[PDB]
Amino acid sequence: PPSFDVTIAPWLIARSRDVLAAPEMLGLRDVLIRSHELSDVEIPLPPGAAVLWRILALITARITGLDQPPNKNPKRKWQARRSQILSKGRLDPEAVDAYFADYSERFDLFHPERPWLQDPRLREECPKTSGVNKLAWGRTAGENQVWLGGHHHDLDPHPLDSAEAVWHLLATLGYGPSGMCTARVVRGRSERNVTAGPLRGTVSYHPLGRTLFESLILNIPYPGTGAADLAFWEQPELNDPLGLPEESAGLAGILRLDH
RNA sequence: AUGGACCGCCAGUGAUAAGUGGAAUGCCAUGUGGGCUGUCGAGCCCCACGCACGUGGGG
Repeated sequence: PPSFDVTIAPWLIARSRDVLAAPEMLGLRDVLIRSHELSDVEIPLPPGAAVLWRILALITARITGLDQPPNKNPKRKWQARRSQILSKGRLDPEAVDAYFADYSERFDLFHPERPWLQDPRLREECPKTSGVNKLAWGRTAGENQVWLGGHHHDLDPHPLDSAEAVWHLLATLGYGPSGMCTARVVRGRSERNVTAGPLRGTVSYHPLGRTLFESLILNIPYPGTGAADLAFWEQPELNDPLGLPEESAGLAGILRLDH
């Protein structure tokens, strides 16, 4: 069976502190563990990186951010723990595996159920596949002309590398076109219309440092005190199309990652 | 065979109609161009003649 894991499979290009020659691609778990070692991890698509730094800020960061500044001058104490871990200069791998451990079997995007940032049921109710060309950026869609980025005629399209596929999926989850995508029925409801992505047409500002760990630490908005939150992949069960997108005072609702 | 290769910004259009630059006005007043002065022997060749002093013909 096909399987890919963000934690173990290599997709994230990584640059080391030394030499600055031959960046190697690594998984998400490895980057997390070897963070002080690497200066940065890079994605060729700025949309892909714009959502990427958002999700990476919810993993390493969440564990370090703690999701809980109650009493004690909240802002002051989070900045105190912040100074404490910033002083350590690194994250203990055992707390990473523990986080990964909670949902270790839930990451491999190609999951039959619970695929990464995806809806698995979707396959059954949509008659026409959008196609890779409609998903991937710089790639021509059905109505798009054949002039740029290699010519894709939408007949025998060359498949995206799985690592490549991951970058695109993440971008479309951030930036995404609005109106007239392919309709899927849900108990009688068919509406090809689609609204735009949450950050669409914007510049995301991520502070950097000398090493990875620094940036990841300095990348988390301070979560105000509020309801405990979780991510789309931290959701216990699927949302369903109908109904209200519930609010989320937690930072996962402030990383625009609740839904 | 280079964020490249292939690749039109493009189809249309009066700036028009009207109009004295016009009225007046001396560049005026003065001045030698002067002295000197007669127009009176190489020249390259051919030929003819010669009293070899020199004559003439032709180019």
